[PDB]
Amino acid sequence: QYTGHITWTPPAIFKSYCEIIVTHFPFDEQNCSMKLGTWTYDGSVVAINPESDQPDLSNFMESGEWVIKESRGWKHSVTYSCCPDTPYLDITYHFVMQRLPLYFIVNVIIPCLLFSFLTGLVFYLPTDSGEKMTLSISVLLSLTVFLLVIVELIPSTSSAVPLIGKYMLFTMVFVIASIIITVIVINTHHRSPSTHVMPNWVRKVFIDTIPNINNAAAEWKYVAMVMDHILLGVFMLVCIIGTLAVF
Amino acid sequence: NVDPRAPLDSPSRQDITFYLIIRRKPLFYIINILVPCVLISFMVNLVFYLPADSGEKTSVAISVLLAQSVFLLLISKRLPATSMAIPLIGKFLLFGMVLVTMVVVICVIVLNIHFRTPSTHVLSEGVKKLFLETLPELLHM
Amino acid sequence: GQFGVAYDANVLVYEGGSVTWLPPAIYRSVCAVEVTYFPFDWQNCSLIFRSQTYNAEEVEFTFAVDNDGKTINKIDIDTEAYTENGEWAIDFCPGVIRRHHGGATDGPGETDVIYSLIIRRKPLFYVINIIVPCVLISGLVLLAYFLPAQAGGQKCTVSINVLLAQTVFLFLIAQKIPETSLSVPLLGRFLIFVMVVATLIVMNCVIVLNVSQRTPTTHAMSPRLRHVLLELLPRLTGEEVSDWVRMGNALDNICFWAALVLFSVGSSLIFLGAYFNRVPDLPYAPCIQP
Amino acid sequence: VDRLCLFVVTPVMVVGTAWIFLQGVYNQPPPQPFPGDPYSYNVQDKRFI
Amino acid sequence: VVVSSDGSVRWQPPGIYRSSCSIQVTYFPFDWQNCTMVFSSYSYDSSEVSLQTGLGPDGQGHQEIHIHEGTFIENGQWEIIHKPSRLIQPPGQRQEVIFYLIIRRKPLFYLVNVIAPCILITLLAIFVFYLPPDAGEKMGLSIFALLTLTVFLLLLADKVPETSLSVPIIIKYLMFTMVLVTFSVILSVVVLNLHHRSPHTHQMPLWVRQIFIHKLPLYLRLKDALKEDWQFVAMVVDRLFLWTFIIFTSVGTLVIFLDATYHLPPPDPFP
Ligand SMILES: *[C@@H]1O[C@H](CO)[C@@H](O[C@@H]2O[C@H](CO)[C@@H](O[C@@H]3O[C@H](CO[C@H]4O[C@H](CO)[C@@H](O)[C@H](O[C@H]5O[C@H](CO)[C@@H](O)[C@H](O)[C@@H]5O)[C@@H]4O)[C@@H](O)[C@H](O[C@H]4O[C@H](CO)[C@@H](O)[C@H](O)[C@@H]4O[C@@H]4O[C@H](CO)[C@@H](O)[C@H](O)[C@H]4NC(C)=O)[C@@H]3O)[C@H](O)[C@H]2NC(C)=O)[C@H](O)[C@H]1NC(C)=O
Ligand SMILES: *[C@@H]1O[C@H](CO)[C@@H](O[C@@H]2O[C@H](CO)[C@@H](O[C@@H]3O[C@H](CO[C@H]4O[C@H](CO[C@H]5O[C@H](CO)[C@@H](O)[C@H](O)[C@@H]5O)[C@@H](O)[C@H](O[C@H]5O[C@H](CO)[C@@H](O)[C@H](O)[C@@H]5O)[C@@H]4O)[C@@H](O)[C@H](O[C@H]4O[C@H](CO)[C@@H](O)[C@H](O)[C@@H]4O)[C@@H]3O)[C@H](O)[C@H]2NC(C)=O)[C@H](O)[C@H]1NC(C)=O
Ligand SMILES: *[C@@H]1O[C@H](CO)[C@@H](O[C@@H]2O[C@H](CO)[C@@H](O[C@@H]3O[C@H](CO[C@H]4O[C@H](CO)[C@@H](O)[C@H](O)[C@@H]4O)[C@@H](O)[C@H](O)[C@@H]3O)[C@H](O)[C@H]2NC(C)=O)[C@H](O)[C@H]1NC(C)=O
Ligand SMILES: *[C@@H]1O[C@H](CO)[C@@H](O[C@@H]2O[C@H](CO)[C@@H](O[C@@H]3O[C@H](CO[C@H]4O[C@H](CO)[C@@H](O)[C@H](O)[C@@H]4O)[C@@H](O)[C@H](O)[C@@H]3O)[C@H](O)[C@H]2NC(C)=O)[C@H](O)[C@H]1NC(C)=O
Ligand SMILES: *[C@@H]1O[C@H](CO)[C@@H](O[C@@H]2O[C@H](CO)[C@@H](O)[C@H](O)[C@H]2NC(C)=O)[C@H](O)[C@H]1NC(C)=O
Ligand SMILES: CC(=O)OCC[N+](C)(C)C
Repeated sequence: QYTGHITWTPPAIFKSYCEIIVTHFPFDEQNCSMKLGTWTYDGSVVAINPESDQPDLSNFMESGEWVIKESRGWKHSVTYSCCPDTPYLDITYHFVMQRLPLYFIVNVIIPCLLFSFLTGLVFYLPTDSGEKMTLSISVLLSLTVFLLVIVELIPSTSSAVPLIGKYMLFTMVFVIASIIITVIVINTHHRSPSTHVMPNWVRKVFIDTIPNINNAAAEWKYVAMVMDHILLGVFMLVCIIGTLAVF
Repeated sequence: NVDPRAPLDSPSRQDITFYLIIRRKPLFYIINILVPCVLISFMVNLVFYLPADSGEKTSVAISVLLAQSVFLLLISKRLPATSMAIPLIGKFLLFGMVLVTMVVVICVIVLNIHFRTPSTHVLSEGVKKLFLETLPELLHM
Repeated sequence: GQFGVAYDANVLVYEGGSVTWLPPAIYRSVCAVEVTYFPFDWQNCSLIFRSQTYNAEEVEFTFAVDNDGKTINKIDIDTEAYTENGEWAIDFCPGVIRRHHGGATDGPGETDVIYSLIIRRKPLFYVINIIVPCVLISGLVLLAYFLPAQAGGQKCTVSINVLLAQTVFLFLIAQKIPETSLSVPLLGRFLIFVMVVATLIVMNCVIVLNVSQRTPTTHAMSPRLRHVLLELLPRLTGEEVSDWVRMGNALDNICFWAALVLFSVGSSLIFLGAYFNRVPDLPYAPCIQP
Repeated sequence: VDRLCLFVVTPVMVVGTAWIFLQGVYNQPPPQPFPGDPYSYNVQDKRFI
Repeated sequence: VVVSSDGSVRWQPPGIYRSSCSIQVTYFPFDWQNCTMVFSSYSYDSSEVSLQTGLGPDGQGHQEIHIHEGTFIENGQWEIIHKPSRLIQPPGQRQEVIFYLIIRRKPLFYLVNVIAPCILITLLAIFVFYLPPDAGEKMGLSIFALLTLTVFLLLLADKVPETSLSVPIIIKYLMFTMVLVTFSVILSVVVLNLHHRSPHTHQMPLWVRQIFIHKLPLYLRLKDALKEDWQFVAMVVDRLFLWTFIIFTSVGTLVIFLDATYHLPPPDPFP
């Protein structure tokens, strides 16, 4: 302009570093910033001032994955070790993005919820089916595949474990425990009574107390069945309790 | 190439086009893809020969279906998503998967029939005359 | 191929003829990775700076001198600029000004500054998300022995499915780790060892199912193996079928104990090397001051 | 029923597989690069002025 | 550039452009996309450079993307239906000329490679309820169907955009089907638990018999002793689930598939 006032509005693509906080992924919010300042001119030589305390979002093409909850630009005057006599000005614009979780809930969380629910269902399946391990190991494999999936979605930074990562590890431990106990129950059902006499405490619990609250082989099967009934309730409730405690 | 309808002062009126009519050397794909896919597909024919007492016929059929699905995944990665035509090996894979699905249905029906009981099913005289006298003789059983 | 700096910042010409240049640069540089102790590995990456044009008799490098007069013979880190990496810690970053002879005709000397970024992996992410899953999967390998040696016993099915899961984990590791063949990661060696053990579990399950399903109408019972499994190992036509079943169960038990001991020893010895793979004690000052 | 379904499906599978793959194998480029143009556009067929 | 003696300058530079286009995720793979190319002078204001849509050769206001149909490289996956242009007046502001490409996805590739396999796997997941418990393959088949559908979901999740403003109708179908197969596994476990019952394990109550022997077999056309009673109940319950799962799956899938097909691109580019 004739007054000498220059307005320059160059376009740029900024691939700025941002510390992605993975703790609450996919319900997480990310504080990402852009530290801009004159490189060679110090604050006593060229002073930069923010046009407005917030970035101009009027032309912002609204993202379909992230909502900008707030944005703000703060001017700073830090002194670097290169240049101790002269502080250098910068304006750090920042954006508090929040993820829209619908895409990740559908494609990640819901299948994992289905598999975690199926983890307890094995204790309703009788041993005579010959398929309890077929169910349990297949659930284990599916959860392993989904753990593989989540590892691709998150930074490998060791700052903190994601809540979905924690949930997946918990579910994996629960699956391993369910498999171990399923194997124990199967071995109990197939337990030969001639070589393995039933101890008094196991009978007193599982035949007398728990259900009220060839025959010897059937008694071992009855114990295993009562274990199955107890374990189903525990696994189903622990699953829902764990899901609620997580969500 | 000269386009007679294009204006003399247009850029599109003239061009020189060099063409490469190239044929794929298929032996690599025959060895690595087609032969394994066909062999695994034809494995589904063993489901009928496997006894119903084995309790593995559905396992075989569904495993063949899974392998065919994996092969279809591979080829769909190697080829563009053009809707102009279905690729030949893709047509083969779809046909094979349809047949394998039909074989799973047949196997389920056969297993259901195998475990039928007079307390739960009625063996009609026509069914007996068909499947015990006539057909096994026709099939040299 | 990006030899030079990313931004051609202005130089500062101070009075007295001192010229200062401090351009920002992003550098991608060759760092040979020693994957042996992954995820507990540390990497000796290095940055080699030299004049592209002038030899050591035309341009000579020296380290900057701190305000206290101490030479900064290391990568400088400014608290107002440095952002910690969440995956790699930095332990040491010494600098050395190297000097060499020129061409074989005793050519003019050459000089370069090499900074040795000794960085260390923060393993916590990989322990939780890889190591613990692989160990839990390897635990299920031993459970197949407790499964019945009779129809409906999914011993082989379980063993092969767990082997497949460990193979999937091997595929995951092969993606995250370079194709370099100078060494095998100890985690990869553990995976291979567990896969071998799982194949031996499959073999043992097949043997147990063979022995258990043997019959006097088709097999003659070996007196040595029968007497062993009946008395010597525990103390260390229906009757014949029961004897076969008991021998199968004894074989299952003894192979379970053997496999458990072997697996535990192997896994401990493999992971023990990674635990001992601390960053070595070195005379250099820490790169990031406390 | 098993053997009947074998005798039905196996020849159908084989015939469909053979039909598809034979229809593939017989595919060849035309003897001339442009259909309807008799010229071969080949080094040996120099079309002297 | 070509400069005429009257000072008319014509410039036809080639461009390779990668514009942002908000993807209509919903009706995949029958979806149609409305992509825009926004051309404007970067610097000069509407008071300095006035943009206009190019006229037709006869001077007609032929506000369309020009396509030389004899030489245009036809895309193998997308069909161009409407291609209008509009001059946008400013709300120091700038004018914009926006070109619109209304492209319809040609769905044959995804029908064959995705939808048909999923339908086949769903059909096999249905027949799970016809497989008798004594075969010992019911958990096998149901779980393998569920896992294969989950694999297809994970694969297709990479095909669809990661944006979460809506869920693709095919993804809704896949999720509904996966829920269906999870219920199929649950009900198969229920049927197996009923089948293996015995008077040493469970004693049949009056209501269970009254329902699953009297009422349901009459509707379903169905017809050691106590073990057989549990097994007959299990078979009737298995057949009950078969028909109900047939109804739920067939109606639900058809409604979802019809909804995808109904939403054809509009006949007018500016509805
Ligand atoms: C690999 O790919 C390349 C391209 O990437 C393929 O090359 C193409 O090959 C085809 C097959 O030959 C070519 O199509 C033919 O082109 C010629 C040349 O026509 C052009 O020049 C003429 C003047 O030189 C001009 O009149 C023509 O205009 C015509 O076409 C345009 C566009 O459609 C129309 O707008 C016009 O109104 C006009 O129709 C054009 O610029 C044509 O002669 C030839 O036309 C014959 O075939 C058509 C269908 O096959 C008929 O509709 C026509 O009526 C005409 O019929 C033919 O007439 C002959 C003369 O009497 C007669 O001998 C013949 O028997 C008869 N055929 C029939 C079937 O009736 C046709 O359009 C195409 O242009 C090439 N593209 C290029 C070079 O870029 C190549 O084939 C591929 N290789 C493979 C697959 O191996
Ligand atoms: C997301 O992440 C971003 C970062 O990525 C984060 O951004 C921070 O946001 C907080 C607020 O939420 C900011 O804090 C504000 O900072 C303002 C600017 O502070 C600078 O400038 C001050 C101006 O000083 C004057 O005088 C000095 C002489 O001292 C002179 O140099 C200057 O010319 C100037 O005229 C200065 O005082 C200030 O120094 C502060 O900080 C240093 C440490 O660096 C400390 O030693 C000092 O004592 C002092 O605290 C700094 O240089 C500031 O104005 C503002 O003040 C508010 O709070 C105070 C109370 O603390 C009130 O009195 C005042 O009225 C204001 O309300 C406040 O401190 C911070 O700077 C941002 N940082 C960055 C890097 O951007 C977001 O918050 C994150 N958000 C979420 C949701 O996660
Ligand atoms: C991290 O990486 C650095 C770069 O690889 C390592 O520094 C190098 O370590 C090697 C270890 O073998 C040293 O090589 C030895 O050097 C001594 C010293 O001789 C030097 O001087 C003579 C004469 O000029 C010259 O011929 C040598 O090459 C050396 O420059 C020799 O006596 C040995 O035979 C052998 O060559 C390198 O010298 C050393 N270089 C530098 C620049 O430090 C470092 O050790 C690695 N650190 C860790 C913790 O892994
Ligand atoms: C493809 O997407 C295009 C945008 O990306 C679609 O174009 C949109 O079409 C709709 C339907 O006509 C328009 O909405 C109308 O806009 C006019 C003009 O609005 C302006 O003027 C009024 C004053 O009359 C003012 O109030 C407004 O603020 C605007 O300045 C209105 O008169 C109508 O009531 C109605 O809102 C969109 O404006 C138009 N957008 C653009 C950018 O052109 C296109 O239709 C899409 N195609 C398909 C097939 O869906
Ligand atoms: C660089 O220039 C300065 C400024 O001229 C020199 O410092 C002295 O400056 C005074 C000006 O009052 C002259 O009279 C002296 O002759 C200059 N020299 C000395 C040695 O005092 C300075 O010498 C010049 N050179 C360097 C290397 O800094
Ligand atoms: C003088 C100069 O170029 O300084 C650059 C470094 N900075 C801007 C962080 C102080």
